[PDB]
Amino acid sequence: MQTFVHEAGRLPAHIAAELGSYRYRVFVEQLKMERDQYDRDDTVYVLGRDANGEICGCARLLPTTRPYLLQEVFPHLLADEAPRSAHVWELSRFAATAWSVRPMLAAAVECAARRGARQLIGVTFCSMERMFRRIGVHAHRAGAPVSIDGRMVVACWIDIDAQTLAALDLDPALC
Repeated sequence: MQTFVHEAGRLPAHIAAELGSYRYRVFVEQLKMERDQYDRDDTVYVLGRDANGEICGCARLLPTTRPYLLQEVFPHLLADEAPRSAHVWELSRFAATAWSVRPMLAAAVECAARRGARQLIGVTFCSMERMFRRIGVHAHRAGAPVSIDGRMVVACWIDIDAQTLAALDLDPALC
């Protein structure tokens, strides 16, 4: 696939409708507009597109110094208080329709790192956690796993270090 990172403020109308539909099909039907209070003008998105230009992946990045999903919707998933630092960004609404997750995560990590992030945190499906592990990034738990309405998830961290950057074929200079 090919990745596209959007971070110029409010999404163009045609992009929002497209992402909204994809997110509806993935998060609603599989697991048309799916959006919550964390979809704002400052929100950063990364979309994956196939050879036909159609969205086949998505991700949402948010600075932890601003309101985020883990912090106010799932605070009980954390062993400790929710992070609030320029060094930590939240990864949410992450999906790919493993060799497909890799590109999406790479674009996600590079963008966050270019923004000062040294770590990523977010509620993660344990099935996705395993794929993160298989890919080789330095992922580790921020809390104990739990099954929410049947789906086992866990607050997960991803360190943006040498290991992670290497596994995603990113510039080692990003730290």
